[PDB]
Amino acid sequence: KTNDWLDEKVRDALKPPS
Amino acid sequence: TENFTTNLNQLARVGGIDPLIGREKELERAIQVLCRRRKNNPLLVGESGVGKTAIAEGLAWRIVQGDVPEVMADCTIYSLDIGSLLAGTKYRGDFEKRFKALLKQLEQDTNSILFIDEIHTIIGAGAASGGQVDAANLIKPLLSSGKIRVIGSTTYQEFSNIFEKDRALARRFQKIDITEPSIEETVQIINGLKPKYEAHHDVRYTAKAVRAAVELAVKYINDRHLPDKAIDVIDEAGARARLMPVSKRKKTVNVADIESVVARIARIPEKSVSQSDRDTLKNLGDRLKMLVFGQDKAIEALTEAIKMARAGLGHEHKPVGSFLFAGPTGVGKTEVTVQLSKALGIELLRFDMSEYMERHTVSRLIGAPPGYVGFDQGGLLTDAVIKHPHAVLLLDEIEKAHPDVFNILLQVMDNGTLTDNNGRKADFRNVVLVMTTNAGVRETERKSIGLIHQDNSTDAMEEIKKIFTPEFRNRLDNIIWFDHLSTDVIHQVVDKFIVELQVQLDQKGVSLEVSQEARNWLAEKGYDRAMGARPMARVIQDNLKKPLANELLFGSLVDGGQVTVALDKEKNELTYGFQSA
Ligand SMILES: Nc1ncnc2c1ncn2[C@@H]1O[C@H](COP(=O)(O)OP(=O)(O)OP(O)(O)=S)[C@@H](O)[C@H]1O
Ligand SMILES: Nc1ncnc2c1ncn2[C@@H]1O[C@H](COP(=O)(O)OP(=O)(O)OP(O)(O)=S)[C@@H](O)[C@H]1O
Ligand SMILES: [Mg+2]
Ligand SMILES: [Mg+2]
Repeated sequence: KTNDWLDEKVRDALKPPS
Repeated sequence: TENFTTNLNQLARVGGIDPLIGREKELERAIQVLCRRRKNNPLLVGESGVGKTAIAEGLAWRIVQGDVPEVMADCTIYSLDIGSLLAGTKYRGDFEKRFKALLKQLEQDTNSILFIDEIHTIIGAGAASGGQVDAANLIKPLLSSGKIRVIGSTTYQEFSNIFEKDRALARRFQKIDITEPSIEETVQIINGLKPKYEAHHDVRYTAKAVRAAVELAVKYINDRHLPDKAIDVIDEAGARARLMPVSKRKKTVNVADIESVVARIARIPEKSVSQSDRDTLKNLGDRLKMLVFGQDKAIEALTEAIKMARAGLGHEHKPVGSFLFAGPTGVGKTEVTVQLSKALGIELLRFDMSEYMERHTVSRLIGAPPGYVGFDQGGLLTDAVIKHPHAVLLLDEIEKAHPDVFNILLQVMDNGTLTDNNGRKADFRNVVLVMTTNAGVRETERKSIGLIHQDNSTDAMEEIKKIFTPEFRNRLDNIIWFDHLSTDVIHQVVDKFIVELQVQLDQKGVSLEVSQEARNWLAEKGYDRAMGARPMARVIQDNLKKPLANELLFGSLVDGGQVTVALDKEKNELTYGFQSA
C-alpha cells in the first residue's frame, strides 16, 4: 500500500520626456 | 497612417492579396455583422492554418472586385501593423500621437475599417514607467461608443487565454467560428489558387494531382490543418518540378511527383519502391537467417509485414507490425529485432521496460503533466518516435512493466497515435512494434515429474494469457512462440561466435583457425536446451578467449600472432598451438 508524493522578474523600457 | 497601417483595398488592386475561394458563410456573417450595431465589430477566432487572414484580407479583394452589398461596396479596409507604431515610440507621448491620429482618420471617415490581425497583441503593447497606457485602452472608448468598427482574428487558445481575460473587448467583439473545410472544398481552393502558383513556378498541375495532395497530405500529415497542409504540397511540388531538371524538360507536375513530396514532408518510407531498396527487401529474410538461425516463423512474420507496408497493403491507422516475442531463455528474440534494424538501415528505439515497473514511471513515456520540474523534457517514447518515424520499437521485458504501460500501447495499436503532455501526436504507422516478453519462462525450464519430461509450452502460454489482457492479444498482429534451439542450430551459433572472436583478434593482428572436430566438441559441452545459446558464449570464453588473453597480454600473441585449434581424440581435450610469426 505505497503512496507516491508528487512534487516575477522582467526587464522594462524607459521613455525619455519629449 | 501610411506606415502605421496598410490599405488592403489598394493591395488587392495590385494583386497582392490572393484570390478568396470558399468560406461563403464566414463572409456573409462578417458583412452582416459589420452593418448592424450591438457588437458591430466582428472577430475571426479560428485554429491556425484555417485561413483566418484570408477571410479578412479576401473581403477587401471581393469589395474592389464587386458582388458585394452597396453599403459595403464603398467600405475601405486597412490592416494595423503594430510593429510600425512602436518603431519610433522612443519619447513620451509618441504612441498617443500615432494611435489617436490613426483613430481620428478612421472614425471621421465613418466608412474605414481597421483589421487588426492577432488582436491579442494590442491588449498590451505598453508597460513603460509613467505612461500606464495601452492600445486597447486607447480604442476602448471608441469601441464602446460604436462609431468605429474593427475586424480581428485570433487563435482559439489565445482568445480563451488572452482575449477572454479582457471582458470589455471580448464583450464588444462578435466571435465567428472558423474550422477546417471539407476535402472537396479544399481541392476547390487549390484550383482557385492554381493560376498564382503555376505562374511563379511555370508549372501546370493536373486535376488528379490536386486531389492527391489533399488526400495524401491529410492522410500522412496530421499536425497542420487542411488548408495550408494541402497548399504546402502544391508549392513544394512546383518548386521541386521547377528545380529538379536543369534542362527544364519536365514542367507539368505529375501525380507521382505529389506522392514523393508528401513522403519527405511526412517522413514516411511509403513511396514507389526503388531498385536498390527493392533488392534489400527481397534478401531481408535470407540475411536475417544468416545472423539468426532457426526461428524462421518469427523472421517470416517480420519480413512479410514489412513487405506489405511498402507494397501499400497496410493498416490505415495501425503500426505495420505488433509482434509479441515469448520464448525460452537464450533464444534470439532481441537479436532478430536488433538485427532487423541494422539490415533495414533504420534506427532502433530500444526501450528497456524494467525501469518502468512503477505506475508513476509510465508518465515518463508520455511526459510529465504541465507545471512540474520534468514537463520541459517531455515524453521519451513520443519524442523518440517523432525524431525517428520509421524505426523498430523494441520494448524488451514488457512483462516487468506496470499494467498502466499496456494501456498506453492499446491506444497505439488501434488508434495509431499517442498524445503526450504537450499534446503533440506521434505517428506509429511506420514503426515496427516488437515487444519481447519472458512470461511463463519458469515453466519452460521446469522439469515435470515423471520418467519422461513433458512439453510445458502450453503452460507458458497460459501464463502469458493471465499477464496480458485478452484485448491486448487481439490487437497484436501475431504472437510468435520461439522454439528451443536444436543441435543443428547450436552448431551454427558456435560458428557465429567464433566469427565474432576472429574479428576481435583481427584488431590485434591475430588469426584463429578452428577445426571442425573442435567446433563439435564445443557444441556438445555447452549445448543445453533450457539455457539456450548463451552457454555457448561462456564455453568459448573459457576454452578459447582465456588462453588467448594470456598469450595476447604476455606471450607469442602480443604482436602478429597465429593460432590453430584441434581436438585431441585420445585425450578428448582441445590443443592450443600459438606461433609468434
Ligand atoms: N478560404 C481560402 N480561400 C483562398 N485561399 C485560402 C483560403 N484559406 C487559406 N487560403 C490560402 O492559404 C493561406 C493560409 O495561411 P494564412 O491564411 O495566411 O494564415 P493565418 O490565418 O494568418 O494563420 P494563423 O496561424 O491562423 S495566425 C492563405 O494566406 C491563402 O494563401
Ligand atoms: N537464435 C540465435 N541465433 C544466433 N545467435 C543467437 C541466437 N539466440 C541467441 N544468440 C546469441 O545470444 C546473444 C543474443 O541474445 P538475445 O537474443 O539478446 O537474448 P534474449 O532473447 O534477450 O534472452 P532472454 O533470456 O530470452 S531475456 C548473442 O550473443 C547472439 O549471438
Ligand atoms: Mg492570421
Ligand atoms: Mg530478451
